[PDB]
Amino acid sequence: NFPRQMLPFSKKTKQWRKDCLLWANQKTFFNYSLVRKSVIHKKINY
Amino acid sequence: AGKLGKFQMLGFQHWKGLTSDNHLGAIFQQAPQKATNLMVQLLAFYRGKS
Amino acid sequence: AGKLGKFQMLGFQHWKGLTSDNHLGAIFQQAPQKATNLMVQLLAFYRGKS
Amino acid sequence: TTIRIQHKVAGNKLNKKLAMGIPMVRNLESGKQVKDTANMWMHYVDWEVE
Amino acid sequence: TTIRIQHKVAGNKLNKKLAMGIPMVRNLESGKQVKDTANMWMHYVDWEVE
Amino acid sequence: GSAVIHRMATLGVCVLDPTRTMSLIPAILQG
Amino acid sequence: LQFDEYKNNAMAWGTSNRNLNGEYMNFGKSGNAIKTGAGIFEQTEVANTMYYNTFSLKLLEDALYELSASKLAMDDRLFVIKTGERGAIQFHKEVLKTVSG
Amino acid sequence: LDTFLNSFPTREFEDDNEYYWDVIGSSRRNIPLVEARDENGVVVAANAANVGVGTSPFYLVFPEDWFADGEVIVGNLNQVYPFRILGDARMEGTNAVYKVELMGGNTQGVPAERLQQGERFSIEFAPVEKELSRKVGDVRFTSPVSMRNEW
Amino acid sequence: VGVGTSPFYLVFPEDWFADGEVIVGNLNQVYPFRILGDARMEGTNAVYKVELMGGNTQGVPAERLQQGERFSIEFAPVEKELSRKVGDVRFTSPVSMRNEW
Amino acid sequence: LMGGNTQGVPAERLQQGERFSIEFAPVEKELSRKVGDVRFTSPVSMRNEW
Amino acid sequence: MVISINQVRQLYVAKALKANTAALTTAGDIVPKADTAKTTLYFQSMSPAGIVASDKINLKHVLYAKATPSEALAHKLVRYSVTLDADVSATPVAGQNYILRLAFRQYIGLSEEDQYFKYGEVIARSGMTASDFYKKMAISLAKNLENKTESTPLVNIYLISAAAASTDVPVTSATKESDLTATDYNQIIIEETEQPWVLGMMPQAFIPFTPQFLTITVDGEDRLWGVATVVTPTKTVPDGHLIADLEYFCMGARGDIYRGMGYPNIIKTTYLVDPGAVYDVLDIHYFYTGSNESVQKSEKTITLVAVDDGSHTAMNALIGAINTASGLTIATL
Amino acid sequence: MVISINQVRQLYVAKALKANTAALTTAGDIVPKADTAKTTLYFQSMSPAGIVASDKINLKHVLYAKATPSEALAHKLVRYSVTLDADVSATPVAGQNYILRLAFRQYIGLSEEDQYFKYGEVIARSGMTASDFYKKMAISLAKNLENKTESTPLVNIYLISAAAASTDVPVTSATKESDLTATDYNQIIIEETEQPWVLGMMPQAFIPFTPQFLTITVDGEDRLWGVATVVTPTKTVPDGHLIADLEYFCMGARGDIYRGMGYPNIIKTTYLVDPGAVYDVLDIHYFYTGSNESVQKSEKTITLVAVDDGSHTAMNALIGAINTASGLTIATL
Amino acid sequence: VLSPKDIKYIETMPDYIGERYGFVNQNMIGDEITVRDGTY
Repeated sequence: NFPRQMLPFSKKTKQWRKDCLLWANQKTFFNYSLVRKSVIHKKINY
Repeated sequence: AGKLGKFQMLGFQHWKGLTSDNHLGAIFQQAPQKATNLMVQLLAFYRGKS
Repeated sequence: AGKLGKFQMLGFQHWKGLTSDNHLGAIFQQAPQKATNLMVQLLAFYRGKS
Repeated sequence: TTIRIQHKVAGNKLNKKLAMGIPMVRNLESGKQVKDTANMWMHYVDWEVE
Repeated sequence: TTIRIQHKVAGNKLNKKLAMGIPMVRNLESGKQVKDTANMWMHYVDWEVE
Repeated sequence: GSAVIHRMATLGVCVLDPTRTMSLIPAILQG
Repeated sequence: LQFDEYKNNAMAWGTSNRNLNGEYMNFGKSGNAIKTGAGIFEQTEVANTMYYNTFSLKLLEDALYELSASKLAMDDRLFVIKTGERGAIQFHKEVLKTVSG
Repeated sequence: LDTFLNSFPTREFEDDNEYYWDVIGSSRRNIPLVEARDENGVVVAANAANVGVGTSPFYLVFPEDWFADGEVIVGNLNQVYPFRILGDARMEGTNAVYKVELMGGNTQGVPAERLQQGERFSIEFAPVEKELSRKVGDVRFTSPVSMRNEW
Repeated sequence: VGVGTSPFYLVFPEDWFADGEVIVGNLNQVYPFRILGDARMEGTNAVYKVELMGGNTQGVPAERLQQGERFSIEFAPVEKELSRKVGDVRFTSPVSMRNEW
Repeated sequence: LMGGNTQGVPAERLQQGERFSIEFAPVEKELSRKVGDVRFTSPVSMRNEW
Repeated sequence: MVISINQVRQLYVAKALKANTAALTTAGDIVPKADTAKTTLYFQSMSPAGIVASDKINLKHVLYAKATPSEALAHKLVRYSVTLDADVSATPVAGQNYILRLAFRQYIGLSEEDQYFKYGEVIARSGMTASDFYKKMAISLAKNLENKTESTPLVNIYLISAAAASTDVPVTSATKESDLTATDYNQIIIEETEQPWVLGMMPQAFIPFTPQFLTITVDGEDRLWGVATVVTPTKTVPDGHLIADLEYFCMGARGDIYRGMGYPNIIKTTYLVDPGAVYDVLDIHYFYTGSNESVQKSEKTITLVAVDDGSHTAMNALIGAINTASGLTIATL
Repeated sequence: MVISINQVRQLYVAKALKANTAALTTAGDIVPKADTAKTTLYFQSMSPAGIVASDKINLKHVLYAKATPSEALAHKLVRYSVTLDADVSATPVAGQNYILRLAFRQYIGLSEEDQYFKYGEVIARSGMTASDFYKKMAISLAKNLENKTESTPLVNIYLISAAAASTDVPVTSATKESDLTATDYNQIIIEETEQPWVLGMMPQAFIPFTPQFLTITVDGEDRLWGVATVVTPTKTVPDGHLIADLEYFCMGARGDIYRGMGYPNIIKTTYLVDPGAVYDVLDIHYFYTGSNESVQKSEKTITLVAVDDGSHTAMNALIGAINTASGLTIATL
Repeated sequence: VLSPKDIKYIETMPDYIGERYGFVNQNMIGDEITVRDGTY
């Protein structure tokens, strides 16, 4: 769950900015992009 | 008297005259106040992470 | 594993592995939501001011 | 012809707050309960004796 | 030495908010339990898998 | 695999006061 | 389309399978109970539902008045009957029976 | 069923928990009678004689404590047979037994058919004498309910 | 037959119903039949293991399970947790007409 | 019994009250299957009056 | 079930009567203790968490003391017998529509301005008799009323065979006229039901009714076709849902006024009244008068319940133990 | 309490056996139903609000079905024999402080780091024998570990006379020195005790302990004083509370996941097991696999609890109702 | 922007080691993984 970005700037606090980074570390390594290939496919070509 | 659906919890209740604290507690208008800043952490010397 | 005060009715609880909704209700973390905009008046033609 | 009324309340009901598990109603003159957001208990005793 | 771990959860726990009757805690690595204020359930699972 | 398309959805319809809905159903559609 | 018809029959023509003790009666493939709620036509049929064998304006008028004598003001007594196609010709030939008398 | 289903609006919820709301009813009550007794405790039958003749006191057993001291209550026939309640409710388990007497100048009393099980009783007022009187009457409160639904 | 939300069987001459669909008889919505498992094909017929859904603790009458009663698909419910695949999708085919010069 | 132990565990170390803790979950190198699970907790509360 | 009080009211369940303070061991025990001078009465009871005492009744300051049996608290379910009117026609006239309107008075609320109506309709045939009319009327009534998708059971319908004249033949929505095979029916009994109940949240209340009729044209004249009189009640509502409601209120004068409200963070009161048993209730009422200037009385009461099986064996022993200790003259039920 | 499941668990209380779907009349009965073709097994149980069936077990997909007695679900309360090490000193020495430390290891938490340390101490004097020591130490521990001020019951301590050698004379904080009148005391037994239990909020748990001794100077070298051997248990906590906390959990699979959260608005699910009775438990653990390429199995299990009267009468009659109907060999216990 | 506490995170690092960072697989059909040299 990505935190809500539809907030006033006073509710974009120290923990809200930290919660956006703990999401990118933890969840996303997804590599689901429509126009670009997968990381094991490019690495073979390298 | 009766129910609006299969799942209706409460019935209409009534009383007369002198209202006491159980008269106000049994109609669900009396609740304990959560002490928010009061918090007990259990005292121990923690030897995890060592 | 016992009581620290007299009114420690709660005990420390624990489980392993797959957690259902039922494990989330036995630890008192699931409650029915209240649809606050939903409010009904039971339909009648009141004649108390008549 | 002459009439009379009386109603006795306890002592601690001076600033007795209602915690509103179910929303506190106030019986109107027309015979219809209305939702009231007033938190004190004496707001509902002073209406009913009127 | 080769090690391995695994947790299985139900599919409905994707956005499962916790109506915290008791406060939901995370086990620290030190052995302590720390009170948390987050309300989604998979924030607490993914703490304990690591 | 087999090529199966799965789809799933949740729903629900709330009737608040069913005293405000009246129905006359023919007797051959009951019991 | 035929999953749209699943959500159109579950919203409207669905039923509930719970007890008065809160227990469910049917269990799925994985042991858990198949939870269902009542649709439109099983929630609106808990009140004001009458089962007739022959339609008559002696029955509909005296059931719509007593619903409106205790619950509705005199200006606000408009009832829009929703029916099928042949239920319109059963309402046509029955008012015509009432009018011809 | 899209023309039928979309004729109704929609509503958005936060999650797949079962949801409840407030249900508000009404207030104006009248208490049904359970039985009526003469002054010696014998219950009045349906074929009994007139009860409370010559403004003699008799009892009036209700399933709740609703009416108070010195209040005038009326049967199914309001204002024709008014009963004046002579004291507080004496509890009989959960029942409430008021020793009542008539308040209309009625010399022949109330018939036995107007004192049976299932007769509605409302409150009228609480009159006193113009000098040296003491307190009569009381006040009453009510409460609402709630209803749930599922997914 | 469905006296305690007990299984029974319904034999149809075509394989038209699915793994977990709730079907209804000539009386819709009063007797909901949840199919348990796929159909065992007895030649050209197909038998569906079937239990009752909508809270039936009395079971259907035997008059409502005779030959000739048409059945219709409603929907396919599951539970909230650990559910598996149910339901299917049906199709149709066109026939041709002809003329000459 | 891991560790290459061949002669077995003494029977006086398998008695009632012997405490067992979680070390780790070793798996084979080729074609391993899933092991291990994940363990949770929940706290308590206390009370006072006047 | 919230009740009204003069002032405070305390209830003690009497599950077993002992004779000594040291014998109070089982939860539900009670010993009525007093002096030898008979100036103070109190009730030592065994709670599920130890032995408790009652309030100390001064035996000069007692007002009344009466014990109510179990059959006095049984709600008699009212019945209505619907017959054809003899002055209109004893035989149903052909072609006329016989519509009955059941008029309920307290549908979901606490008041009569919340009403509800359920109908039943029969057109008669040329060879329809009186007994065949009540067969098709009560099937048409039970098809509307007692469906399985309804919210609450409102009324029960029963026919009466004229030869038996004492046995109710019940009709449900599943009942067919093939099963109703008697040829002599004379009345249709409509009888109200027992509404649902959970302790403390839903009281034991009832929805009364009256069967009303519409008009038919028998000889060109608009007459209502039947008469509906109220016969004597035949069934009783047992006492258990009222006393388990009554203990739930008077376990808040002793213990917690907050029942369940902040749900994991509560004191849970354990009740010793089973709702599946009828009870004999004794309410001893008394007061306190102060020393010099506090002559205003504090009118309180103590309630005692005791289960009977048939003859009242447990409460008449409890009245006998209160009498032989305190010295009152409470009447034995 | 909260338990772990192999992807579901559902419990059915077997209070009575009826063997047919028409005799299910009162609450809590069971009927194990199966057809003549041994392929489908299900349990029709009469709930407090209607007949409810079970998940249809496919008998070619069962895994294990073993039934457990109630003597295997009783946590035995361990004992510790505190004595003087006779190699150190046969009689107590007249100068040293004889202090015994009890090391509790799970006092209010679950972890071994939430500890508690309680003590008892005797100053031994001239001519004080061992039996006058054990009389003077069991009071010095009962003032500490069995006092009326303590939050929880920690241990139950006892004394044993050498002439009796099997029965215990229990010592409490109120026990005086003249109550323990024996010149032949030889040990002090410290036993675990039953902690409190609340249905669903506080599970059944136990606080373990180890008696550890403090050093005294004998000759000129500081030696240990005592020895503590684990005596075999004699008192066992029954099966009433582990099954009530198991039913309260497993009713939420077939029912409401919340139990009382939000208290104007709860669904009172009535619980059938008695916490004052001992229960036998039978688990039928099975799965589901479809006739397709989805060959992964979905494990399920069904727990049947029934009352034990000492000879396992209700469970062995329940097993015989399952074995003849379904054709599995559940072993009679 | 790095607190003195955050410098002590850099300054308390064990030593050195030195394209196998670490592998994720989403949409795994199966549990059977084979590795002892370092690739799965």
